[PDB]
Amino acid sequence: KQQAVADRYSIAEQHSPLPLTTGVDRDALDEAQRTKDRILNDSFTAENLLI
Amino acid sequence: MFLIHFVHYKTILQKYTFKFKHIFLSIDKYNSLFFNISGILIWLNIIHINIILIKYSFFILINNFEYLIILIST
Repeated sequence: KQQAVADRYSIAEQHSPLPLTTGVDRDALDEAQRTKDRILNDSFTAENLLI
Repeated sequence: MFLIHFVHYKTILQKYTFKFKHIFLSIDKYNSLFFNISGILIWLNIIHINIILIKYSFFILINNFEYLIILIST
């Protein structure tokens, strides 16, 4: 209690609607899907190679 | 005509694995019990004895195919 400092934002957070929207763009989501795909693919490849 | 330029997504995910053994994994071989041979007797024209180790022999084989042979404690 003695040490806490409040920004205005952390106060607005409490009385306000909750966003259904993460800030993630169309293109950002494209790259997310591509990244996940690429990494998963290489990890499965690697594991099959150990087998 | 061309309206657009795009980057080609593909889903390469392998998520299923089907490996089938080739036939020759299950083919037979000839396996044998193996003990230390303590001695051997051969006879065809003339008898010959070889003794590697002298002990009381607990097992004895006789084999007739070309030459008569007797594998002692084999």
